[PDB]
Amino acid sequence: KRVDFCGKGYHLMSFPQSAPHGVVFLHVTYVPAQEKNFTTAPAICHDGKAHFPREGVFVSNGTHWFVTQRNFYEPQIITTDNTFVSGNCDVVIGIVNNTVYDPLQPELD
Amino acid sequence: AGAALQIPFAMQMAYRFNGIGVTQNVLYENQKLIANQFNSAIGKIQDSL
Ligand SMILES: *[C@@H]1O[C@H](CO)[C@@H](O[C@@H]2O[C@H](CO)[C@@H](O)[C@H](O)[C@H]2NC(C)=O)[C@H](O)[C@H]1NC(C)=O
Ligand SMILES: *[C@@H]1O[C@H](CO)[C@@H](O[C@@H]2O[C@H](CO)[C@@H](O)[C@H](O)[C@H]2NC(C)=O)[C@H](O)[C@H]1NC(C)=O
Ligand SMILES: *[C@@H]1O[C@H](CO)[C@@H](O[C@@H]2O[C@H](CO)[C@@H](O)[C@H](O)[C@H]2NC(C)=O)[C@H](O)[C@H]1NC(C)=O
Ligand SMILES: *[C@@H]1O[C@H](CO)[C@@H](O[C@@H]2O[C@H](CO)[C@@H](O)[C@H](O)[C@H]2NC(C)=O)[C@H](O)[C@H]1NC(C)=O
Ligand SMILES: *[C@@H]1O[C@H](CO)[C@@H](O)[C@H](O)[C@H]1NC(C)=O
Repeated sequence: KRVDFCGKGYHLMSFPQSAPHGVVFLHVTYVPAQEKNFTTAPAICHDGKAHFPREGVFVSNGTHWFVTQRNFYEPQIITTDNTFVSGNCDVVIGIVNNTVYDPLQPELD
Repeated sequence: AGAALQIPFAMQMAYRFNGIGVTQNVLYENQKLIANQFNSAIGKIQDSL
């Protein structure tokens, strides 16, 4: 996890080869590509409660809000298993209104 | 690690709080105090210099 100790990018793995009086390291790394821009927010307010992502960021495609993982764009809908709650929505700078979906009660019809 | 991708600075500070074991609500609920403390700490360096 040391930055730039095993090449440029996120180190995946490395292979050694012998040279005359030396060694050659072939570093395999992961390099992110083809980014898009989005709107973002730190928390989400629902029922007077602030919701934070468990892992990921809240992003908006223009009209809807999703959670994604931070390094590869893979959007999902914001549920109570995606997030955790802390406090009320009066203290966070930049909080946004949206609905956080519960699975249990629409299972219970 | 590649191309520069923008992110707002308080959200970068929250990632970094996660990286030491503190949840990020602790940053967002203290943002103003944390920024005051950083500013006083930076203002103390030029005084010693
Ligand atoms: C943002 O993504 C959503 C996808 O959830 C698009 O909204 C539509 O949402 C309904 C119900 O959620 C789906 O049945 C549709 O298939 C979605 N797409 C369309 C084209 O109707 C929404 O269009 C996206 N917004 C932008 C600006 O890209
Ligand atoms: C990001 O910065 C913009 C300014 O560029 C902020 O927008 C202003 O919001 C205030 C309310 O606090 C309004 O009175 C101003 O009229 C807005 N200005 C513009 C140019 O839109 C925005 O609130 C900031 N975002 C956050 C999360 O603080
Ligand atoms: C997000 O939703 C909340 C919930 O209603 C909004 O809070 C209201 O804000 C208006 C204007 O600031 C007040 O007149 C109401 O009294 C508030 N309602 C409650 C129940 O407190 C909040 O304004 C919404 N945020 C945005 C940006 O529209
Ligand atoms: C955590 O520590 C900080 C000290 O940096 C406290 O904030 C200070 O509180 C004193 C009260 O004695 C104020 O006079 C200062 O102005 C505060 N500093 C800043 C930068 O706001 C804070 O109260 C402490 N929190 C708790 C829960 O004890
Ligand atoms: C994102 O938008 C900015 C302008 O706000 C633009 O300069 C940048 O090239 C865009 N990047 C992508 C991936 O769309």
